[PDB]
Amino acid sequence: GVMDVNTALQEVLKTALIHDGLARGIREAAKALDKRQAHLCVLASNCDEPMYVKLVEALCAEHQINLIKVDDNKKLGEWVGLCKIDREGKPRKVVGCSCVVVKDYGKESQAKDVIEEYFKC
Amino acid sequence: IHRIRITLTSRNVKSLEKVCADLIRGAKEKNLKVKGPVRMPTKTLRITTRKTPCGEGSKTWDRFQMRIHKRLIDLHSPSEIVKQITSISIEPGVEVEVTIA
Amino acid sequence: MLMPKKNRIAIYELLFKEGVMVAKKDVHMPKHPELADKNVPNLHVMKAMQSLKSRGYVKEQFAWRHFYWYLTNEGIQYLRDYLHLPPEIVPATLRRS
Amino acid sequence: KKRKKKSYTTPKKNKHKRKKVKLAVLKYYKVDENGKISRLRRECPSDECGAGVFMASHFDRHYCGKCCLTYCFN
Amino acid sequence: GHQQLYWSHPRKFGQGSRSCRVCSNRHGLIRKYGLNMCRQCFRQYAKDIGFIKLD
Repeated sequence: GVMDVNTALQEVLKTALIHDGLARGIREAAKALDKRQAHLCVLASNCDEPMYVKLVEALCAEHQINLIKVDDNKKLGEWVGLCKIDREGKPRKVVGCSCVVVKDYGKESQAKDVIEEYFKC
Repeated sequence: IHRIRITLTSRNVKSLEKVCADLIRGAKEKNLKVKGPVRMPTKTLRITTRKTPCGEGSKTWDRFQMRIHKRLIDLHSPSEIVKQITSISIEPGVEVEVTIA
Repeated sequence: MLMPKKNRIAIYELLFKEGVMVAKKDVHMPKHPELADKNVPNLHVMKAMQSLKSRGYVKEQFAWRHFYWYLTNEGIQYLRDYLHLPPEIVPATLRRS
Repeated sequence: KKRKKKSYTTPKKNKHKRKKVKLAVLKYYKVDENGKISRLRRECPSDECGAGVFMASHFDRHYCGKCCLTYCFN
Repeated sequence: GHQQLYWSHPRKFGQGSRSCRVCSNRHGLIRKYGLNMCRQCFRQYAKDIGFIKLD
C-alpha cells in the first residue's frame, strides 16, 4: 500500500466510473469544467491527435484548472472493472472526469487526501 | 361531566349476554346511577349474489344476512370503577367504543 | 428498463435503508402513491422490477395486482454488491432480534 | 382475425440515424482572433437546462422544450 | 407540446384501474362498503367475517 497518487488514481477512476462520471470524449465533460465542478482532472497523455487534448485544455483554461497526468492510462481503464451488463462483454474506458468537489460525497477514502495533496503542490 | 356513553356491537347474542353479565357484575360491586342497557333493534342488511357467471342454469341468488346487534350504556359514575370493570381483557369479537359528547 | 439511473440508485438506496418495498402496477396513475410529488413514470420502474426478477436475483412473484419483494441472504448480498453499499450497513428490519 | 401481412405499409421502423464526429467540432466554434476559445453565442439566462447544452442560432422556430423565446435575424 | 406528446387522456370514471384490488380482475365489483373482492371470494370469506344464511 504505497501512499501516492499514481496507485490511488485507479480508485479515483473507479469512483468516477461507478458514481456518475463517464465523461468519455467530449460528451459529459463540459459539465464539470464550465460549472467549475471539477477543480482537479485527469487527462490522457501520449496522444497522436492534438484536437481532443487541446479542446480539453481550452475548456480547463476557461477557468484555469489544473489536471493530473499519468502514463499507461489504458491499464487504469482495464483495472476499473467495467465489465457490467451482468457479465456481458469486456469494454474499456477512454477518459473520465472527477466531478463535484475534489472527491465525491460517498465513502471517505485516502484517495481524496492524496489528490488534495497533489492539487496543493 | 356525567355524560359518558359506551356502544358495544357484535353479531352474536351470547356474547352480548356475557357482556351484560359483566356490566351487572360491576353494578353489583357498587350501586350507581347507571341506567339499564339500551337494546338497539337487530339491524339487518341483505346481500344477494348470482353464482352462474355466464347465464347457464337457475337464478340462485345466494341470500346472505349481515345482522349486527348493538347495545348501549350511558353511565354517571367515577371513571376508575367503570374502567376497571370494562378494561378486564374483554372478549374478542365484540367491539366496544367509549364516547363523550 | 428505460428509467434514468438516478431514480434507480435512489430506489435501491431507499430499499436497503428500509428493507423490502411495495409495488402497485398500473399505467393510469399520474404520480406514485408512496413516491408522490415526484412524477416518476411507472412503466420504467415496472420494467426494472421484471428485469431484476428475470435476471435471477429476487424470486419472481406475481401476486394479484400487488407486488412485494423477496429478501434473502443472497438477495441482500447482491443488492449490496450492485449498489456498492458500505461494509457497515445493516437493515433496520433485523433490529434487536 | 388473420395476420395482416404487415409488409405492404411500414413493415418495421429503424432507429434514428445521425452522422457525428468522434470528437465534437460542430458544437464548439473557432475563429475569433483569440488564442483560446471565444464564446460568440450569447448566453441564455435560463439555467434550468444542463451545463453541456450548447446554445444554437436557428433560422426558424425554437427547439428547447421549456422556455422557447422568440427572436429573428432580420 | 409536452401535454399532447404523452398523456392527453384521463379517465375519471375508471373502474378497470380502480377495480377489485385483492385479485386481478375488474368484474365482480360492487362499490358499497368497500368490497374489492369477487363474489367467489366474497362467499369464500363470508362465514369467516360472520356471515350466516337464513333466507
